[PDB]
Amino acid sequence: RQWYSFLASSLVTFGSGLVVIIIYRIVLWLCGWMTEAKDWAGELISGQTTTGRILVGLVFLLSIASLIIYFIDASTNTSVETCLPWSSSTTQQVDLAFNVFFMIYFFIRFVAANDKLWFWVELFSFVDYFTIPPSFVAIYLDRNWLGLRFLRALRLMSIPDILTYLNVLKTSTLIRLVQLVVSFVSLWLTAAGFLHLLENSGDPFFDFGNAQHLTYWECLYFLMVTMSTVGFGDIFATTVLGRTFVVIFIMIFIGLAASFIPEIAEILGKRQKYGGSYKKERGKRHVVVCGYITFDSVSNFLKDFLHKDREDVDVEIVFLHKGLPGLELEGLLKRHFTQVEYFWGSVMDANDLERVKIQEADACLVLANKYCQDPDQED
Amino acid sequence: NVLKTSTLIRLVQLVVSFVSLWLTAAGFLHLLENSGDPFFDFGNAQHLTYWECLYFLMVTMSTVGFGDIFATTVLGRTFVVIFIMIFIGLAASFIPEIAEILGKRQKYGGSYKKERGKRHVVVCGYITFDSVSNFLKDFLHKDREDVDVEIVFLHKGLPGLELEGLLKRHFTQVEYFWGSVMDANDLERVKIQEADACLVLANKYCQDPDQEDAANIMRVISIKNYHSDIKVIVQLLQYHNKAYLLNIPSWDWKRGDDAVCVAELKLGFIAQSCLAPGFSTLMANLFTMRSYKPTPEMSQWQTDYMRGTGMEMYTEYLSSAFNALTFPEAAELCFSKLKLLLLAIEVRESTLAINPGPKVKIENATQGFFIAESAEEVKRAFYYCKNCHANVSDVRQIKKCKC
Ligand SMILES: [Ca+2]
Repeated sequence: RQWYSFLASSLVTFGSGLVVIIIYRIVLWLCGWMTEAKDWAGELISGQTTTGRILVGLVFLLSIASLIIYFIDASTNTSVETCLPWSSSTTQQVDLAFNVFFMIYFFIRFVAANDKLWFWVELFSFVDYFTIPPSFVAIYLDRNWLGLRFLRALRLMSIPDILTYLNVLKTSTLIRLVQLVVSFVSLWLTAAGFLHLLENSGDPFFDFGNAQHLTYWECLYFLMVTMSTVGFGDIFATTVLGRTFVVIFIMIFIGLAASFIPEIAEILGKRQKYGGSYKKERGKRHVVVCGYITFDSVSNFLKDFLHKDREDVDVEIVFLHKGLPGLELEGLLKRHFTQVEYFWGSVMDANDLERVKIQEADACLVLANKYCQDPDQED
Repeated sequence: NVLKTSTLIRLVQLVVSFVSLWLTAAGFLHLLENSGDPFFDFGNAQHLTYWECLYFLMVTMSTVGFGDIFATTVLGRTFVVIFIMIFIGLAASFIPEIAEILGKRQKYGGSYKKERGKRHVVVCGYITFDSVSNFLKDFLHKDREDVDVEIVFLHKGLPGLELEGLLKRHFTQVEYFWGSVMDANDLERVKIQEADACLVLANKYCQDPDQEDAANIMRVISIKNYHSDIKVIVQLLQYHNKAYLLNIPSWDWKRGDDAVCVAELKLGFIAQSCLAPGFSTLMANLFTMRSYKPTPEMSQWQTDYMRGTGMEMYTEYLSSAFNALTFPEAAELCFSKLKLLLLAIEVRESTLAINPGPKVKIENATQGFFIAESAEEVKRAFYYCKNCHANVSDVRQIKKCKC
């Protein structure tokens, strides 16, 4: 019966503030509470100042704390709605303590985003519009509803902002990945919450009689087997709204087959295989070999350098080259791995010269591409 | 003729030819299952809704195939087998190609909004993470005066991830817009008439310096063509091209326009170093903002050098206490009491005098040129109230006196 009281509280919050913004714009169009506040809120929400930095990291951490309470709510009980006396459960109190802090942070933003129609419609404002009012209805009404509280899982997309404002993610590929991962974990968790709501509520067209009691975890599973286009149908949608949402969701997540899983596999595969350093034993000598390194040049070199007719000296050979070895060269290096090493790098870089311990090296050999396009450039 | 753009007609053609065919096939499958098969006197039949057929066709087009709904007439089935062979073929174009077209939009469209109190400068030409970071690091440096100028980038390309990160870190006083100073609409987007100055940066590592100069001369032409009175500061990679600019009918050196020529300056500095070895490293350090940062793990000579690199050139009005001093005793007074080195003065028409002799005396509101660790240091030469207040040796004490 009573559920619409929660959702209506969200809608009147959105609508009343929107109408206030419109009549304010219209009154101006007929016709420190100054730009200092806009700038002050700006830096805060941007981590210029240390206090801004603390506040923004703490908004991010409390967003996770509220999301975890939604997982505890979705894991426990059975129904999407129950008439719990408001004071009784500790989890419901401490979620309200996070909820008021998000409401405070909102206004702050409002100030930085300068009391504007476009701001009042930005995604994270809706996340709040739909979370803050229902938790306040739950103070007045001795009842609990899971009621779109999953939307907090969108605020987890602050991670790339937090890690770039605090500036720990240095590399372009690392920011990209983390942006891909977090924008995939959000949306996946978010859609599982929305499907869980639609199936467990049942359809309004059928007086909520047509309903299906999924857990949130079964919705996560169901969305992964449909995102991957496997589709076992052991779990499947049965409300008409649910179904719909699945039809819409498929059209979105076939579109998100551009980037995501293939592009993260690309970036995560582009790492450097032959990083790291040589370790010099006291007894062994070594020589560093660089310049033109290839399977034919290395095999012609090794075949003479380690030949059986040569004296029984125990020199290790350390290759240093600015590229990944080919399969046949990795095979050759594997066959000689007892006295041969290869490292990615260049003798043009003093860090790579330290990696190969060039000071302790007995000699350094520079090989040439005898079949180059211009002998003078190779020299 | 409402759909102007080639990409818009293409998309709308893709969308509508996907909504048709999908709706159409749902109707045909709905007919075949709900009629039943004619081979079996219509006894073999399955009562789907049209909406269940739409759903069933979407989960088979996407190749998900739950099989919660599935075809059971032999005609239905057939039609599903044919339909799969069609809609695997329509995986060429459709969903990936509409996602491409819908993704090709412009991220950094739109316009700057000018507040009355704030100044801004427009920056264009060679814009990249390294050039922008080298520019921002000096332009917003802590040792610089507490001016509140906003920086508006205008460039004909999408910023790289590291540049979007840099722009995000400075978003309180930095903006970026897609466009070119060759287009009068983009000059309006950035409100160039209200801009305090425009800076044109150069690709110093280009394939041909003369083509990079030709491109920058155009820009300067295009900016001045839009509004004459904009102060334009332009980077040139060859002196032989500077002339061209001098002819543009509105380059007015007296107004502020300037052309930093990296050739003229480079070779110049090096020349001075022939007459006084080392100078070029004196001056180059003097014209870049840098705070001193002592550390462990650094030699005595490096700490002395580093302290020196901390100093930069600044300019400030001399206080009333300097009135009628000769320049040499004013400079002595700055070094001894203020802990500032005074090189030169603006002499009132306007001219600049370097180390002028005893013949020259400080007039009221004379602007001096100083070497100091920061703008906060040089303000002592403005607040200094003579023997009325300033008689205590911790220079830090100097602050704005009562009269
Ligand atoms: Ca300094």
